[PDB]
Amino acid sequence: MDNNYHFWGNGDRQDVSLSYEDYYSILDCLLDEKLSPQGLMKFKNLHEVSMYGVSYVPLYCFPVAYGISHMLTGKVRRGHSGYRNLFSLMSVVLPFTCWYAYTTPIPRRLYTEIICSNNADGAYVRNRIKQQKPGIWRKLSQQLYNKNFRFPELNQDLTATEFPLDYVAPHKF
Amino acid sequence: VFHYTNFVQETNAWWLRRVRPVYCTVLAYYGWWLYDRYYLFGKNATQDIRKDTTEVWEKRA
Amino acid sequence: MEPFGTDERNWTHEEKDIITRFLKYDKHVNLKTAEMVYSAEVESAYFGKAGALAGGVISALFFNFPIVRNLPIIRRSVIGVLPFLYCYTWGKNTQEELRWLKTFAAYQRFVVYHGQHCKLWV
Amino acid sequence: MIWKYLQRTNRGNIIQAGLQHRKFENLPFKQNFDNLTKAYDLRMWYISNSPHEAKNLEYVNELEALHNELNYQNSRQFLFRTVSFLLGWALFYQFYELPKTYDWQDTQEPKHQVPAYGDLEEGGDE
Amino acid sequence: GFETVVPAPPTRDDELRMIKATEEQFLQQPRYKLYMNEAHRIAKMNHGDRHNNIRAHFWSNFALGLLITGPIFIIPFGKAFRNLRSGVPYYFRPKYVFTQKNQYNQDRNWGAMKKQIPLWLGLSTAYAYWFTDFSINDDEWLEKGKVIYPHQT
Amino acid sequence: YEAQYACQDDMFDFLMELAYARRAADNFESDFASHELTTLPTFYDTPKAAERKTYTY
Amino acid sequence: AQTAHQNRYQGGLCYAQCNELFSFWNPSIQQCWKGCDFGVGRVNDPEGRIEAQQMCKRWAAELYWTYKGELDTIKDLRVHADMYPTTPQNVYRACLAGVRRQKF
Amino acid sequence: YKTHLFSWRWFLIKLLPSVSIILLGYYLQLTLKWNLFNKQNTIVLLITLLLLYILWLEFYQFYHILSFYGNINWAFDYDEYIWTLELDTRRTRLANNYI
Amino acid sequence: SWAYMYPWLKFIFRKYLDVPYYWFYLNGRELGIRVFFTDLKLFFYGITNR
Amino acid sequence: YELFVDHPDLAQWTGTYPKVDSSHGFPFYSTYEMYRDFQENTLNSDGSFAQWITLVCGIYVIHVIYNYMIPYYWVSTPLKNDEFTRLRMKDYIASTVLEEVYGISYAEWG
Amino acid sequence: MLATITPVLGAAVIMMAFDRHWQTTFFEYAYGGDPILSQHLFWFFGHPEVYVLIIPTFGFINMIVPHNNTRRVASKHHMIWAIYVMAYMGYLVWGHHMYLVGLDHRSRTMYSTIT
Amino acid sequence: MFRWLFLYWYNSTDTPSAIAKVNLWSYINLRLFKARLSSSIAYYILGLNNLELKKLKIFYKNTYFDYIYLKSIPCLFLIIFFTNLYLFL
Amino acid sequence: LFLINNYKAYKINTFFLYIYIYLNNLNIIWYPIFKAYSIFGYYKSTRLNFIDTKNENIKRIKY
Amino acid sequence: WCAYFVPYNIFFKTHMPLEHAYDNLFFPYFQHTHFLWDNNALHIPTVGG
Ligand SMILES: CCCCCCCCCCCCCCCCCC(=O)OC[C@H](COP(=O)([O-])OCC(O)COP(=O)([O-])OC[C@@H](COC(=O)CCCCCCCCCCCCCCCCC)OC(=O)CCCCCCCCCCCCCCCCC)OC(=O)CCCCCCCCCCCCCCCCC
Ligand SMILES: CCCCCCCCCCCCCCCCCC(=O)OC[C@H](COP(=O)([O-])OCC(O)COP(=O)([O-])OC[C@@H](COC(=O)CCCCCCCCCCCCCCCCC)OC(=O)CCCCCCCCCCCCCCCCC)OC(=O)CCCCCCCCCCCCCCCCC
Ligand SMILES: CCCCCCCCCCCCCCCCCC(=O)OC[C@H](COP(=O)([O-])OCC(O)COP(=O)([O-])OC[C@@H](COC(=O)CCCCCCCCCCCCCCCCC)OC(=O)CCCCCCCCCCCCCCCCC)OC(=O)CCCCCCCCCCCCCCCCC
Ligand SMILES: CCCCCCCCCCCCCCCCCC(=O)OC[C@H](COP(=O)([O-])OCC(O)COP(=O)([O-])OC[C@@H](COC(=O)CCCCCCCCCCCCCCCCC)OC(=O)CCCCCCCCCCCCCCCCC)OC(=O)CCCCCCCCCCCCCCCCC
Ligand SMILES: CCCCCCCCCCCCCCCCCC(=O)OC[C@H](COP(=O)([O-])OCC[N+](C)(C)C)OC(=O)CCCCCCCCCCCCCCCCC
Ligand SMILES: CCCCCCCCCCCCCCCCCC(=O)OC[C@H](COP(=O)([O-])OCC[N+](C)(C)C)OC(=O)CCCCCCCCCCCCCCCCC
Ligand SMILES: CCCCCCCCCCCCCCCCCC(=O)OC[C@H](COP(=O)([O-])OCC[N+](C)(C)C)OC(=O)CCCCCCCCCCCCCCCCC
Ligand SMILES: COC1=C(OC)C(=O)C(C/C=C(/C)CC/C=C(\C)CC/C=C(\C)CC/C=C(\C)CC/C=C(\C)CC/C=C(\C)CC/C=C(/C)CCC=C(C)C)=C(C)C1=O
Ligand SMILES: [Cu+2]
Repeated sequence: MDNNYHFWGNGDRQDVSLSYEDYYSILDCLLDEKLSPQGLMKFKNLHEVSMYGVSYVPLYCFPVAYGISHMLTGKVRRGHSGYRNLFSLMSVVLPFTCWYAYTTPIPRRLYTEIICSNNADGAYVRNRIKQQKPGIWRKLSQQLYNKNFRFPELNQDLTATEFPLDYVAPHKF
Repeated sequence: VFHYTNFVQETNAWWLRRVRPVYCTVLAYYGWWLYDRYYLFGKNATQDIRKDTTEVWEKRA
Repeated sequence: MEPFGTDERNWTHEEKDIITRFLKYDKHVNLKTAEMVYSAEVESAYFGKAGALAGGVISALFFNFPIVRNLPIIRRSVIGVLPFLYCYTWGKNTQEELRWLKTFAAYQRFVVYHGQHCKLWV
Repeated sequence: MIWKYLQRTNRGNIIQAGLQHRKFENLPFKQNFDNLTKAYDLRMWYISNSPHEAKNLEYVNELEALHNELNYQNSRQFLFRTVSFLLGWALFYQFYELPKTYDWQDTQEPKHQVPAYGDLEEGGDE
Repeated sequence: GFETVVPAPPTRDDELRMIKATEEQFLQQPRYKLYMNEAHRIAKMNHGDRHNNIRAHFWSNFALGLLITGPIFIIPFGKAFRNLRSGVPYYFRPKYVFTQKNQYNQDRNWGAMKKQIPLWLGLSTAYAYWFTDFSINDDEWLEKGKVIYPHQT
Repeated sequence: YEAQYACQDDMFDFLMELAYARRAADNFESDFASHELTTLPTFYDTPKAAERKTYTY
Repeated sequence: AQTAHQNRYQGGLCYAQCNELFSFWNPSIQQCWKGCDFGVGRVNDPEGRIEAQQMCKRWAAELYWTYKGELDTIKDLRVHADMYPTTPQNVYRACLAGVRRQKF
Repeated sequence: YKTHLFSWRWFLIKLLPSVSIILLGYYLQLTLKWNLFNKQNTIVLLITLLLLYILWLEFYQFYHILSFYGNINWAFDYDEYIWTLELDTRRTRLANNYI
Repeated sequence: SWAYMYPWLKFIFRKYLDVPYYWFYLNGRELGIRVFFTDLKLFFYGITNR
Repeated sequence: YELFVDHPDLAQWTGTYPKVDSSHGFPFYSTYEMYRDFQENTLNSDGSFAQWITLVCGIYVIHVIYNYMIPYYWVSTPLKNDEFTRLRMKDYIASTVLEEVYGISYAEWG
Repeated sequence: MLATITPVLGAAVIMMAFDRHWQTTFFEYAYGGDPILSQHLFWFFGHPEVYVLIIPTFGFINMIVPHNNTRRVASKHHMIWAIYVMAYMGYLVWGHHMYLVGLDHRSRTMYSTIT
Repeated sequence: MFRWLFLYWYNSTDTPSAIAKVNLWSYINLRLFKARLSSSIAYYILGLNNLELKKLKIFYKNTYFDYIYLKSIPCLFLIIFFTNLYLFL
Repeated sequence: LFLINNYKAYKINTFFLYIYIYLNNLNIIWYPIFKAYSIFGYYKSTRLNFIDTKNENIKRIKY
Repeated sequence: WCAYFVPYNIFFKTHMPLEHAYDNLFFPYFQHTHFLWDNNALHIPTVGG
C-alpha cells in the first residue's frame, strides 16, 4: 500500500481492472460532444497516464522474454557471441509476452471512476460500451457484478423488466 | 611515459589559465545582467522608483 | 456496421450468405457494387472444381505410386486419397477466401456509399 | 549493537569462496552437459588460480576438448528446443481463431478514392 | 456557476493602494529565483515551492532507501557471486579484453559490483517513489492554474 | 471575409467543394470528433472556465 | 513599437505592472503601455485621469473601426490574462488598465 | 484517425518463416564443425525451400503493391448497354506510396 | 522485414513529442517515472488477480 | 595506462598516448600511430576557430529547434477550449525572435 | 561529403521519376504533395556538391606555392580545419537557394546567418 | 613467461636460429603471448648508478559493496540532515 | 534448532528439500570464451601473478 | 504443385488478390492484371531462371 493512494493513475487490488486493448477499443466508440467537461478531463488524465504506461509495458515484459529466449537457445550463456540468435528469437518471444501483458487487465482509479460513475457521463460510457462493444461490455459487466456494482446496463440485473441482450455467464446468486 | 598528454601545451595552457578566465567571467557577468534585467523587471523598477523622491518623480512626469 | 475488437465474434457462414445476397439483390446498393459481387462469384467459381480435379488426378497417380501400389489396401487407399483431400480442401478454401474478400470489399464500398461508418466522411 | 550487524561483514563476503562439495558428492553416470560443464569450470578455475605450469597446459588441452563437447551438447539442445518452439508456434496459430473483425477505416479514403476536388485539381481556370 | 458582484472601477486611492501592493510583492520576490514578470508568475512560484518541498522529501527518502536496502538486498544479493551454478568458485570469464586480475578476488568483486550498484540505485529510487508523497503538488482537475495577481495576495 | 483574405481563389474553391460535400452529407464536426479523449490535459481544460478566468481592474 | 520608450526597461514601474497583468504572449501589453504613456503626468489630477480615459477612447477608435456607443456600453471593464487586443473594447480596457497602473 | 495500425497477431505468423530460416542457418553453422556435406544437405534443402516460399510471398506482395497504381474499373454505358474497361490514375495518402 | 511496422513507433513516440514544455505552465505535471513505478505495481496486481 | 596495456585499439581510438616508457631501449610490442583528431579539432587546439564557429552554429540551431520544431508538434488537432490561446502561445516564441525584431533602436546606422 | 549527400539526391530523383511515371503525387499539393520538398532535397546535396567541386582546387595552390617558394606552407593545420568547417557547415545553408520560395522566416534567418 | 621487455630480450634461447635445428615450432611458444607487462604504471628515473623503475599504484581494484556502503553511510546521513534542515527552514 | 533437527528425519520434511535440490541441479549454465585467443590466451593473461617465480626471470648476467 | 500450379492459378486465372497479399497494406481493395505491368518483360528471365 504505497503512499500515493491519492494519485489518479494509481489503483487498488479491488478497483475496476481494464486492459489496454479494451481501453483503446472503448476510446473508439465514444464522442466528446456527449461528455461533460469533467468527463473530458477524466479521459484526458487517463490518456496522460496511458501514454507512459503503454510504452512501459514492453519494458516490463523484456526480462521475461529475455529469459525465455535464453532457455530456448539452450543452457549456454555466450554473451555477445549469441546476441544474433538471442535477439532474432526474442523478436518473436517478446511480442508474445507483451500480448499476454496487454490482455491482462490492471486496476485503476481512473478506470473505476469513468466506468462506475453514477452520473450522465458514466451512463453514457456504459451504454456506448454495451451497444457498440458487446464483447467488451460482457466481460466488464461480469466484473462489475462480481465486484458488487449495480447498474441498469448490466446483463446480470435481477431487478430488470427487460431481457438481457447478451449471454449471462454462470455466477453465484 | 605515463605523463604523455595528448594536448598541445604551446601557449594553450597559458591562454586557458590567463586569458580564458578574464573574458569568460566578463561574459558570465554580462549574461547574468541580461537574465536579471529580463526576469526581475518588476523588482528593478520598484527599487528605482523608491530610490528617488516623490517630488523629483512628479517633476519628471 | 458491426462490432470490432478481439472479443467480438467472427463472421458466421449464415451472416456471410445473408450479406452477399443483400449486396446482390438489394435496391439501396449501387450498380458498381453489384457488378463487383457478381464478378467475384463468377471468377471464384473456377477454383472449387479446379482443385478437386487436380486432387483427383494426383490421387489416381499416388494410388499407383511406387510404394503405395505395394502397400496393402487398408494403407494404400488411405495414403492415396490424401492428395485428393488436400487439393479439394485447398480449392474450396481459396474459392471461399476470394469470394469473401471481394464481398467484404463490396460491403465496405456500400458502407462508405451510405455513410454508415462513424469515422468516415468526405 | 547496530555496528555488530552493519560494520561487521561475513567471512564469506571477504574470503574467497570454496568448492561446493555437494555438487560433486553424487553425480549421474551419464557423460552429459552437467558433468561436462562441471569439469570445464573446475579446470578453468584451476588454471586461473594455480601457479603450476605443467598441470595447466594439459588442463588447457583437456579444456579445449571439453569446449568442443559442450558445443555439441548445446547444438543438440538448441536443435530440440528450437524445433519444439517452431512446432508449438505453428500448431498454436493453426488451432487459434485469428480475430478477423478489426476496424477497416484506415483502408478507406473517401476524399481520395473519389477525388473531391474534381476538375479543379487540373489547373483551375476560373 | 453563479457570477459574483462586479465592483465599480477603482478610484485613484484604490489604484495607488494596488500599486503599493504590487511594489511590495516585487520587493518580496527572491533575488535568486528567476521568474519572468507575467500573469502566471505567482502561480509558477507557488508551483516551484511545492516542487521544491517534494524534491526535499524525495531525496530524503532516496537517501534512506540507499541506507536501508543495502544491507537487506544488495549485500545478500552479492552472496550469489561466491560460486558459479556448477559449484566451482567464481572465476573471470572475459568477453573481448583479457584483463589481468591478479588482485585477490578482483574478478568476483568487480563482477558482483557491476550488478549490485545498478541494483542498489534501482531499489533506492523505487523506495523513494514508493514512500514519497506527491499530494502537495498534485492537481487532478488542474484548478491551481488560476492566475493570482500581486495585489490580490 | 477573413477566410477569403487568408485563402487564394483556388484554395478557396477547393475548400468550397469540400464544404458542399460536407453540407450535402449533413455532417457536423461535433458528431465525428473524438480526439479530445486523447489530447493531453491542460489548465484551460478545467471543468470551471468561468472560475478559472480571473478579472481585475 | 508605438510606445514612448525604445525598450520596455526604460519605462518605469507601469511597464512592469502591465507585464505582470498580462501574459507574456498577450499583445495587449503594448496597449497597456500606451495607457501608461497617456496617463503620464495626468493620473494624479482628477481632470487628468478623465482626459487620459478619453485619450484611451480615441486611441482605441483610431486602432480599430468602432461605432458610437460601444465603449460607453461595455459591460465589464476588467481585464484577464487571456484578453487580447482583437476588438476596440479590449484595446480600450487594456489602455484603461495601463492608465490605472501608471503611478506618476 | 488514420493511424494505420496493423495487428501483431497477424504479423507474427507472417514473420515466422524468416526466423525459422535464420535459426536453421545458425544450427547448420554450429554443426558444420563435425558434420559432412551429404548429411547437411537436408538442412541446406530445407533452407532453400523456405527461401523459395518467402520469395513467392514477397513477390506476391510486391506485385499487389505495384499493381495498385493501375486503377482499372468497369463502366456501364447504358445507351449501348455495355460494360467497358477503363484505366485511371490513383490518389491516396503519400504515406502509402512511401511505404 | 519490419519496415511496414513504423506506424506503431509513430503511435508510441508522437504522444511524447506533443507534450509541451514543463515551465510553459500548461498542465504542470510530469509523471513518467511515477507512472513507471506505479504501473509495475498495477501489473503485478493485475497478473495476480488474473 | 590500464586501458593502453589491455585494449590498445580503444586507447588509440580515444587518442591516448602510449603510456609505457621504453627508456630501457626495447620498443613496446603494441605501439600504434596517434589518432589525435579528437584532441586537435577542439576549442583548446589548432581547430579552435572552427570549433568556435561550429559551437555558435550549434547554439543557433538549438535555439531554432526550441522555437520552431518541437512546438510544432504540441498542437496537431482542433482544441475545444482556448484553441486560439494555445496556438498563439506556441506562435509567440517563434514569431517574436529578436533576429527580425531588434535594430530599430539603432536605425540611424542606415 | 559525396557519400553523405548522394542518397538524398538519389531519393529525390527517384521520387521525381515516380511522380512522372506512376503519378505518385509526391510533389502535387492537391493531395498532400510538397513541391518545396523537392527543392529542399535537391539543394541539400546541391550546395555540398559545389563545395565538393571547389575544395580540391585549394590543394593545388597549397602544394604548388611551397614547392616553388622553397618554404613550408602557412598554417597547414588551420587551413585543414577551415576546409573541414566549411565542409561540415555547408549542410545547413542549402536554403540560401530557397530564400524567396516562401519558407519560414526562422529558417530563412538561420540559413542567411550560417551562410 | 616474462613481465619485462629487457628481461625478455636479454637472453633468448628459443630464437628462430636455435629452433631451426630441431625444426619444431610449438603453437604455445608464440611471441604474441610470450611476454606481457603488468597493468600498473612503471616509469624509469635516474638512480645513483643507473636507471631504476618506480611503480605508481594509486588505487586497488578489488573493493566490495559492503566496504563501499560503509564508506557511503555518512554521505547518506548528511543528505538526510541537509534535507531536514531545508524542510525546517 | 532442536525442533528443526527433530523434524529432519521425517521423509515429508525432506521432500521439499529434495525438490529444491533437484531444481538447483537443473540450473547449470556454461560460459564459453568467444575470443580467438581462447583458453591459452586466457591462461597467459591469468599467469601475471606468478611470472616472478619462474627460472627465466632469475637474475643471471651473461658477463 | 506448390511452385507452378497454385501460383499459376492465383496469378493468371483470377484478378482477385488473396488475403495475405494486402492484409498488412492500407490501400483500398483492387484487382490484379498481368497485362498492365512490367512492359519491359523483365520478369520472364527471373521466373525462368
Ligand atoms: C530402451 C531405451 C529406453 C529409453 C528410456 C528413456 C527415458 C527418458 C526419460 C526422460 C528424460 C528427459 C527428461 C526431461 C525433463 C525436462 C524437464 C526438466 O527437467 O526441466 C527442464 C527445465 C530446466 O531449466 P533449463 O531449461 O534447463 O534451463 C536452466 C537454466 O539454468 C536457466 O538459466 P537462467 O537462470 O538464465 O534462466 C532464465 C530465467 C530468468 O531470466 C531472466 O529473465 C532473469 C535475468 C534477466 C536479465 C536481463 C534483464 C534484467 C532487467 C532487470 C530485472 C530486475 C528485476 C525486476 C524487474 C521488474 C520489471 C522491470 O528465465 C525465466 O525464468 C523466464 C520465464 C519467467 C517466468 C516468470 C517468473 C517465474 C518465477 C516466479 C517466481 C515467483 C516466486 C513467488 C514467491 C512468493 C513468496 C511468498 O525446466 C524448467 O526450467 C521449466 C521452466 C518452465 C517455465 C516455468 C514458468 C513459471 C511461471 C510462474 C508464474 C507465477 C505467477 C504468479 C506469482 C504469484 C506470486 C505471489
Ligand atoms: C549503469 C550502471 C549503474 C549506475 C547508473 C545508474 C543506472 C543508469 C541511469 C542513471 C542516470 C539516470 C538519469 C539521471 C537521473 C538523476 C539526475 C539527477 O540526479 O539530477 C536531478 C534530477 C532532477 O531531480 P528532481 O527535480 O529533484 O526530481 C525528483 C522529484 O522527486 C520529482 O520527481 P518526478 O517523478 O516528478 O520526476 C522529476 C523529473 C521527471 O522527468 C521526466 O518525466 C522524464 C522521464 C519521462 C519518462 C521517460 C520517457 C523516455 C523513455 C521512453 C521509453 C519508451 C520505450 C519504447 C516503447 C515502445 C517500443 C517497445 O522531472 C524533473 O524534475 C525535471 C528534469 C527531468 C530530466 C529528465 C532527463 C534526465 C536524463 C538527462 C540528464 C542527465 C544525464 C543522463 C545521461 C544518460 C543516463 C542513462 O533527477 C532526475 O532526473 C529526477 C529523479 C529521477 C529518479 C531518481 C534517480 C536516481 C539516480 C539513480 C537511478 C538508477 C536507475 C533507476 C531509475 C531510472 C532512471 C531515472
Ligand atoms: C541525422 C542523419 C541521420 C542519418 C542516418 C543514416 C543511417 C544509415 C547509415 C548508413 C551509412 C553508415 C556509414 C556512414 C559513412 C559516412 C561517410 C564517411 O565518412 O565514411 C567514411 C568511411 C571510411 O572512410 P575513411 O576516410 O576511412 O573515414 C574516416 C572517418 O570518416 C573520419 O572522417 P574525417 O577525417 O573527415 O573526420 C572528421 C571529424 C574529425 O574531427 C573530430 O574529431 C571532431 C571534433 C571532435 C572534438 C570537438 C571538441 C570541441 C570542443 C569541446 C566542446 C565545446 C562546446 C562546449 C562544451 C565544452 C565546454 C568546456 O570532424 C568532423 O568533420 C566532425 C565535425 C566536428 C564538429 C563538432 C561540433 C560539436 C557541436 C555540437 C553540435 C554539432 C555536432 C555535429 C557532429 C560532430 C561530429 C560527431 O567510408 C567508407 O567506408 C566508404 C563509404 C561508405 C558510404 C556508406 C553510405 C553512407 C550513407 C550516408 C547517409 C547519410 C544521410 C543523412 C545525411 C545528412 C544528415 C544531416
Ligand atoms: C543469349 C542470351 C541468353 C539466352 C539464354 C537462353 C536460355 C538458356 C538456358 C540454359 C540453362 C543451362 C543449361 C545447361 C546444360 C548443359 C550443362 C553442362 O553441360 O554443363 C556445363 C556447364 C554447367 O555445368 P554443370 O555441372 O551442369 O553446373 C552445375 C552448377 O551447379 C550450375 O551452375 P551454373 O553453371 O549455372 O553456374 C553459372 C552461374 C553464373 O550465372 C550465370 O550463368 C548467369 C545466368 C543468367 C541467365 C539469364 C537468362 C536470360 C535469357 C532468358 C531466356 C531468353 C529467351 C529464350 C528463348 C525463348 C523461350 C524458349 O549461374 C548461377 O549461379 C546463376 C544464379 C541464378 C540466377 C538466375 C538468373 C537471374 C535471376 C535474377 C535476375 C533476373 C532478372 C534480370 C536482372 C538483370 C537485369 C539487367 O554449363 C555451361 O558451361 C553452359 C552450357 C554449355 C556450354 C555452351 C555450349 C553451347 C555453345 C554456346 C551457345 C550459346 C552462346 C553462343 C551463341 C553463338 C554461337 C555461334
Ligand atoms: C502426403 C504424403 C506423401 C509424401 C509427401 C512428400 C512431401 C512433399 C512436400 C513438398 C514441399 C514443396 C515445397 C514448395 C516450396 C515453395 C512454396 C511456395 O512458393 O509457396 C507456394 C504455396 C503457397 O502459395 P500461397 O501464395 O497460396 O501461400 C499461402 C499462404 N498462407 C499459408 C498464409 C495461406 O506453398 C504452399 O501452399 C505451402 C508451401 C510450404 C513450404 C514449406 C517449406 C519447408 C518444408 C517443406 C516440406 C518438407 C516435408 C518433408 C517430408 C515430411 C513427410 C512427413
Ligand atoms: C565559461 C563562460 C560562460 C559564459 C556564459 C555564457 C555561455 C554559457 C554556455 C553556452 C550557452 C549560451 C546561451 C546563451 C543564450 C541563452 C538564451 C537564449 O538562447 O535566448 C536568448 C537569445 C534569443 O533571444 P530571443 O530573440 O528568443 O528573445 C526572447 C525574448 N522575446 C521573445 C521577447 C524576444 O539567444 C540567441 O539569440 C541565440 C543565438 C545563437 C548563438 C548564441 C551565441 C551566444 C554567444 C556565444 C557564447 C559562447 C560561450 C562559450 C563558453 C565556453 C568557451 C569559453
Ligand atoms: C538489385 C539487388 C541488389 C542491390 C540492392 C539495392 C537495390 C534497390 C533498388 C530499389 C531502390 C528504390 C527504388 C524502387 C523502385 C521500384 C520500381 C518498381 O516497383 O518496379 C517494379 C517493376 C514494375 O514496374 P512497372 O512500371 O511495370 O509498374 C506498373 C505500374 N504502372 C502500370 C502504373 C506503370 O517490376 C519489375 O521490375 C519486374 C519484377 C519481376 C520479379 C519476378 C520475380 C519472380 C519470382 C519467382 C519465384 C517465386 C515462385 C514462383 C516461381 C515460378 C517458376 C515457374
Ligand atoms: C507492490 O509491492 C511493492 C512494489 O511493487 C512491486 C515496489 O516496487 C516496492 C518498492 C520498494 C522496494 C524495496 C523494492 C522491493 C523489491 C524486491 C523485494 C525484489 C528485489 C529483491 C532482491 C534484489 C533480493 C535478491 C537476493 C536474494 C534472494 C539473496 C540470494 C542469496 C543467495 C543465493 C545466497 C547464496 C549463498 C550461499 C549458498 C552460501 C555459500 C557459501 C560458501 C562458503 C561457499 C561454499 C564453500 C564451501 C567450502 C562449501 C515496494 C515496497 C512494494 O511493496
Ligand atoms: Cu549553396
